[PDB]
Amino acid sequence: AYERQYYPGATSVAANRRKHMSGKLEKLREISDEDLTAVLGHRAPGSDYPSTHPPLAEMGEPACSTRENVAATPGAAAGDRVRYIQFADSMYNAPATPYFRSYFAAINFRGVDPGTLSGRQIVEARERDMEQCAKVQMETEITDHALAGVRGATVHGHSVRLQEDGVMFDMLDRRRLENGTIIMDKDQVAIPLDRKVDLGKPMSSEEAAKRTTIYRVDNVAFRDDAEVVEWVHRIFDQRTKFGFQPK
Amino acid sequence: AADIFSKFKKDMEVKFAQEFGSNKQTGGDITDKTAKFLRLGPEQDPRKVEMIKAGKEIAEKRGIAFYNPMMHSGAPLGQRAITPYTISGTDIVCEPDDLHYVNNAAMQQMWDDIRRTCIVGLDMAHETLEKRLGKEVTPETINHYLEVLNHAMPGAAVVQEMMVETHPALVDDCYVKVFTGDDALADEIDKQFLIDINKEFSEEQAAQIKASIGKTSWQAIHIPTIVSRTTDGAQTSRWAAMQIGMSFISAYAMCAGEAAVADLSFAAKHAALVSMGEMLPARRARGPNEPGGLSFGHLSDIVQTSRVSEDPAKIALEVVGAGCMLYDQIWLGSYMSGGVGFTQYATAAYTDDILDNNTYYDVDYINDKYNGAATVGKDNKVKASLEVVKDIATESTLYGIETYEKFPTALEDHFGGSQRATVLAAAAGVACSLATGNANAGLSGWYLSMYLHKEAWGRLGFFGFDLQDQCGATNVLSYQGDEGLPDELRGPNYPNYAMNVGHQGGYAGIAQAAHSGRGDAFTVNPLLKVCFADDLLPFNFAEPRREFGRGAIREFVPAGERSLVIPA
Amino acid sequence: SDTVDIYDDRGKLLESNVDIMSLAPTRNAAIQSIIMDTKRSVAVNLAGIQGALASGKMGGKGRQILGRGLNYDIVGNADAIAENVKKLVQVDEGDDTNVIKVKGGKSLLIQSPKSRIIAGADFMSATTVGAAAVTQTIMDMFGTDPYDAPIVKSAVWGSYPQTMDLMGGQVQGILSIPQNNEGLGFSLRNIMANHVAAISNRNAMNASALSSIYEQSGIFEMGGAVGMFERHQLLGLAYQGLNANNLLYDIVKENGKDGTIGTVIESVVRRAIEAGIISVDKTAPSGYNFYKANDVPKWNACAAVGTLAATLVNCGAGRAAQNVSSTLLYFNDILEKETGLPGCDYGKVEGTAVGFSFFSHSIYGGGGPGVFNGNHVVTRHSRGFAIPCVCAAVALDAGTQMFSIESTSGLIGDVFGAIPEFREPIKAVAGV
Amino acid sequence: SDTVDIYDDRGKLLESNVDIMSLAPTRNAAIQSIIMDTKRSVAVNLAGIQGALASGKMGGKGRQILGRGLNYDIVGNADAIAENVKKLVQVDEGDDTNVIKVKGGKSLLIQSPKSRIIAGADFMSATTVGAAAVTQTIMDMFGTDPYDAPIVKSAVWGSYPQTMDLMGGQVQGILSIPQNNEGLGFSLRNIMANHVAAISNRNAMNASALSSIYEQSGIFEMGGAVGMFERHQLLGLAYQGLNANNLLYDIVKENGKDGTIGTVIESVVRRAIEAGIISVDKTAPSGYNFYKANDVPKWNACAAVGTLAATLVNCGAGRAAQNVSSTLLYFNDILEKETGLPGCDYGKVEGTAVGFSFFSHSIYGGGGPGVFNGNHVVTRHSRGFAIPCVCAAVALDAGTQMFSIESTSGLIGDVFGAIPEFREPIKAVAGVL
Ligand code: F43
Ligand SMILES: C[C@@H](OP(=O)(O)O)[C@H](NC(=O)CCCCCCS)C(=O)O
Ligand SMILES: C[C@@H](OP(=O)(O)O)[C@H](NC(=O)CCCCCCS)C(=O)O
Ligand SMILES: O=S(=O)(O)CCS
Repeated sequence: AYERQYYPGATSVAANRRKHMSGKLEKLREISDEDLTAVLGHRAPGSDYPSTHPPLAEMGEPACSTRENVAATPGAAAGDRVRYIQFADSMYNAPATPYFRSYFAAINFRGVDPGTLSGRQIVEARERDMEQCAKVQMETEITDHALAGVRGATVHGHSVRLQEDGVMFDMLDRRRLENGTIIMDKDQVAIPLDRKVDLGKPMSSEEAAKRTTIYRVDNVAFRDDAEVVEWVHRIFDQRTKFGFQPK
Repeated sequence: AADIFSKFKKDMEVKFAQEFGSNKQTGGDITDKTAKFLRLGPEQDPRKVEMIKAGKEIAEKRGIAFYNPMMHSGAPLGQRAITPYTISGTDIVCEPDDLHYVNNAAMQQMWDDIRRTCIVGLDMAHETLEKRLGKEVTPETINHYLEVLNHAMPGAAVVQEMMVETHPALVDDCYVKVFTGDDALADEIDKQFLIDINKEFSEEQAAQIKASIGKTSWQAIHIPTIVSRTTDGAQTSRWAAMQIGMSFISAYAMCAGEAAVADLSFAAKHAALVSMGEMLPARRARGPNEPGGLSFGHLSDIVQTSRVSEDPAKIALEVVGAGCMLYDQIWLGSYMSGGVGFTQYATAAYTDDILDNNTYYDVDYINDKYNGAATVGKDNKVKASLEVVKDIATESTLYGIETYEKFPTALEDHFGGSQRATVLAAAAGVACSLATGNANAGLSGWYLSMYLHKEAWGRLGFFGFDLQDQCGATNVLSYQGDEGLPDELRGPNYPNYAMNVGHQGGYAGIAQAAHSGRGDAFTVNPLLKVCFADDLLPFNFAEPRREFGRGAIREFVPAGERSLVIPA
Repeated sequence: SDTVDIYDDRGKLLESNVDIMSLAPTRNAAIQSIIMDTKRSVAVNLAGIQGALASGKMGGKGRQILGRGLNYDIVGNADAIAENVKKLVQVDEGDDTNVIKVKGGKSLLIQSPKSRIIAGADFMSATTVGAAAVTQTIMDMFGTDPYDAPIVKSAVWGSYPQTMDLMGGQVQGILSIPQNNEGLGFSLRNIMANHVAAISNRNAMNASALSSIYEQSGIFEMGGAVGMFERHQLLGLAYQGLNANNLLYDIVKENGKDGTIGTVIESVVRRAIEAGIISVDKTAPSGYNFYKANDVPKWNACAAVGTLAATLVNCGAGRAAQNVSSTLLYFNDILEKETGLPGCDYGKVEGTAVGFSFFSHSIYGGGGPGVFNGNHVVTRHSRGFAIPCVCAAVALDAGTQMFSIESTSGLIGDVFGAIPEFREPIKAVAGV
Repeated sequence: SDTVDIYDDRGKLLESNVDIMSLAPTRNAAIQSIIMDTKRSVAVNLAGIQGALASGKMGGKGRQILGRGLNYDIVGNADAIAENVKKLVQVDEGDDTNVIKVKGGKSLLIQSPKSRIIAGADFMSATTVGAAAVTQTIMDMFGTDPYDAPIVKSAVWGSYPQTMDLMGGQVQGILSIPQNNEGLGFSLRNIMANHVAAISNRNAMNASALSSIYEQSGIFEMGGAVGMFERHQLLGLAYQGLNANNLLYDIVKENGKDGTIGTVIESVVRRAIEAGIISVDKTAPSGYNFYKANDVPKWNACAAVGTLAATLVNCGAGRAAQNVSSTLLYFNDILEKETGLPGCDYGKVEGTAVGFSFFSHSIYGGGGPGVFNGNHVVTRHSRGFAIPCVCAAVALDAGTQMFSIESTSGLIGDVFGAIPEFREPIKAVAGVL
């Protein structure tokens, strides 16, 4: 029986990376089912999930061992559309970094299609399955809602200087600090919501620095986590050697 | 190095801490992590205002919708500050839009000057005249041939009666010069036709070129830009061959169309032709002399900085700039896609002295740790190894990352992860090439940078940025058929490289760096190095980055315009 | 001497103690039979020809030649046409020529005798002779006037020879045309993922099996399996492609109910340690164990199996083809971070998956997983270890794609899916 | 059905009563052996690799990578290299892999086992496996450091894969690469005439014989010999290519001393009338006889023989290759004007010859006769009846060409010219080797 170790390193950043990868994330706030559906913007809150094809139980499936041995998710079974949740995360110590959101999704959720980019990270999945993953990302420490933002388009901000109130720039102003709490009053493609969503009080810069999976020279320097630099060196060496001759 | 670091900081001050147009960025500390975003929209930028006005008027005039910033989702461009770019190594401050290739005649002309150029040997042609016709080829007959050729090449007649011809005013950029590794012949060539290798290159570099090509003679042909623009790259070698054939017929009193002429044709079109680049496979089908066929070594040799500078980093950096512009803005950003395209994917590597800062830091690090290995020399280089690559590339990348982190202005500047990846990896790769004299050690450094970058920030580039970078380290020293290749011979059609921005210009700089560190005359082809050692070409290939700046400020005069035949 | 036991798609033992060298495209009779049949066979759309003749719609998208209509009952004469086509396609009486009426006369399977492939440099004789046979047959059967001959010809051949292919024609094979090859030895890699899934009848592991056979036949023709690289590629073919030792099947099964890309990594690393293929090289201060591969080609094969197993689990759970691009990326990326060992193909599956993800989620090109193939600029880079997963992923899709199997490969699946060795390739290679 | 007697290049009977169907590429074992050997074989220039390694001159015209020199004695270790290359190229112990040292170790013949062609879609495995075997062998033998591996690789492979071919590499075969095909079924047509003449050892009729085998194998793969067109092409192959009934040899011999393109026409028409292949159809007022062909494919074969016979006579007289383009044009042009019957390939040999003449006498492209092939845009047009004459013409040239056999095809002649079935293809087909 193999116990996964996930990631090297012995700093707070490496420890936080293992927390994200293993899905051991502290719940910090609550979002209702309807508010989650509202911010995602794929259907009216509380409405039935639209479908892209009939339920598996209705149309039937080919009989092969994989379909028999691999259980379809509730979203696949229902024939849901594949929809998404996408985040931008500030490089100024947002808890999340793009690759580690994707690892979080790949390791802890079934039937997911994560994508990593510098300014955006996305999980595509059958809509109801996606909402399960979305809820954890919205509620737990993997997201600070000042330093991050749910953005399905026009994502610019991850590398831009922070606003003086500690909130990451949004071209389309979907969420901001109001009375010491983060309010989101548009969905992730910036269509105004009927009801604004309280995404809770932001982390202090101090707490963000402790919870972040990003290295920075003025918090926890990458150079100082020798194990992770060595890991890179070992992967590099081995890839180079085995490309010449796999021995 | 200190001077470049000061230049980088000045760039950040100009870009972020003093107003550009009406963006109201009237002050600030370039190390500050925070900023105020004014939500001014596109009107903060005078070029954008000009574009909006033109878009409105043209839409009204032509009767169908056109440029309109309000069609942008959510809000128009410029909700944060629209800020300028300074061309690296210069004080030329540019409107961002003026660096889009469509808006920049210098950028378009650099490509036209490459596209409309090929090199054709003379020796085979002369052997043909000697063997088949019994003709005696002398300096006199060659000089007469060259004057006939420089009449014929732009599109003028030498044999038939009742010919129409191209208007000289439309094709004034078309000409043919010659060069030769035979010093005795070079002394006899009418100087108006000669690219003098002994004059244009240092004694060491001239020796390398002449030893490489031997006592052989070559034509540097540049066909009309207006023709290149009407047609394509594959036009070039055909155009050159037609008028070479006509000029041999006329100058040597051959039958105007005999069997021996066909040998001159095959010599000019195939046997003694050197193209800028070769054809591309079906999915990206293109004939010769298109950007995808242009090997990284060939671009390094078209760029003339190696001839006029003794600074190996400067030489590499000019090639990076030229390559990022051509390969990303015109090739990948237009030929292979289009639209708004990839201006700033490229500008990150030739503006605001950020790449230069990382690179010159590396040079000092290498010189300090490796007994001046980054200074010009062939016998002061470090043996390429995994150890040396890991040392230099890791140090390079850590410094570059720390600079982005200590200067939030630099991070906002290169806002895309791909831009930062290109800069960090280019510096690391160029550094490894400089220290080792091994271009593929440079490639290894490039890929190691990407790997360190990814783990440092938990992000790298865009969705498909590191297809080649994850295939990268393992394919550097592979000798498998479609994997192995020296970087000098690699290019945009090397399978891993065939798609994605942010790389090809860097690889060209890495190829160049391996040879500039050695003081080599060329990176892979002396024929191209000499061909473009010529100030008559409209684009100054010795200063490609600065040329882009001259284009931005509308002081670059291109060839190929049609105002002569256009109404008032 | 590396041997494996071959298990089928349902995890049942087929053959024990098979030398992996006997599985080489260059030695294996079943694989060579699949290659020969792929080379020598084409589908002809008889209903398409009939419609093209009547309407003038031939030669490409939007094309119609007005005023030249020919009303020939092609489909109603399908049996007589098949018979005459066989007479023209065959080289000797009673040879291995096979012309079969498909879908109630709407199409034909035309299998040239192997003599046409033996006497040819490549595989285009199947297309040219097939098209010529059909063209001559229609000309004779319906008594076409010579001045209408061009119309009958292009109903079959489309815009060839103005185009390099039979654009807007009615003849298709599993392969493309040789000129579409990106590299040397790439012909058998230019097979659309939707084609393979169609032929497999949407059986995921048989799709990845057949794809593996094509891909490795390509790598062999590329000269990418010479010397030490032969064992390297054959371990991959055996384990990832042919379910060697039931490893693929067992890993999928134990992760099938609740498994993710992440749990498949646990299965792969646990089994690799159990088999002695990898062991701890060094333990860091944090407790992190850096591993070393004791058999590098075998470790690569473990990673290859894991990549496909993760695809079957993750695409299987979603019943969605698109999950394959991220699966190939993150299985290998996360595997490297778990172990300190390089992923499958030493980064090249991960790399292929990075661009493959991009070009299946962006504006720039590509498309859904089904349009990709080993000759595609996006997905060529890995040495045969990525595309088999794509074929399996497409087979598992329950209906999320615009460019589905039916959309791109309906004719191919109908014409070629009935060939036993094609539909059951693991059993074919095992010798049943 | 149709039978012919096969005569060799010296006009001697080899086999009688040969059914022309047995001569089909799709049925004939000897032709299939020639095709297989052509597919599975490449030449490697060991001297070239050694020079490239030392100088860095690799990857194409003008290319040199400075400062990366490797001094390996490739030629001096040619036998050991050949041994190890065979071990890497072979598939089964004791199979039909063949690796031979040629030119005192300056080059190798690498013949892959048939299994690589059987398991392959086309023919490039001979090149890629051959190059891979040489690359691996040099890497091992000379202990190349991994950071020098790219230099060893490109010494062999040139600019591949930046280029689609091994540009500036040291591996060549008789064929090209598949992507150079203009049409479908054209791979065996992409063989330059100089190659065939080199392999034939400048034997005119064996050059045209081998070319006919390649060309008609191409026409067959093009699907241009289906149904009635099979007899049509095989009559051409038998008569023009394989000297059926000694007609080609006899027509050349009786026109050899003093004959011209014009007198060859007299021979062709006289013999066609004697054989009953053509008859007077109608006589015009002037007395001019309009002929009719009683057997159209046979008449075409007569015109095909006449075209090659005229080439052998006209190019032979001048010992000059260039005469072939006008010979193909005017033999058929004048034949039509003599008889009122269509020339060979019903105008297409004449047509091919019109453009071929132009593109071997002008500024626009082409070259001397030796650069052309059945896949060349200029000379593809006739169904295999033109290029065999070009190969014979090149074989007869005494030294008028810049792009001679030695210039373009020296390695090919050295490496492939000693293969018995290649140098004596008529004897191969008659089964008398
Ligand atoms: C719509 C896509 C999907 C796709 O296939 N391509 C896009 C868009 C495309 C469009 C954007 C033009 C427009 O606004 O209409 C163009 C210009 C290509 C074109 N059609 O001309 C482009 N990308 Ni993109 N794109 C770019 C970038 C990026 C970076 C931006 C990150 C950030 O924080 O701002 C991210 C990827 C990443 O996160 O790494 C990105 C994504 C995307 N890129 C996401 C949209 C993301 C969003 O919603 O904002 N680009 C860059 O990082 C720099 C270069 C820049 C390109 C323009 C230029 O080079 O000047 C542009 C290049
Ligand atoms: C993949 C391929 O597209 P297709 O899948 O064939 O449609 C290819 N495009 C590109 O590679 C475009 C690359 C430049 C734009 C993206 C840059 S990161 C091409 O058009 O030939
Ligand atoms: C024959 C071929 O030339 P090559 O033999 O390949 O050099 C071809 N030229 C042409 O067909 C040129 C045609 C236009 C000029 C002559 C018009 S009659 C080409 O360049 O691809
Ligand atoms: O967002 S994507 O990475 O697909 C395109 C970047 S320009």
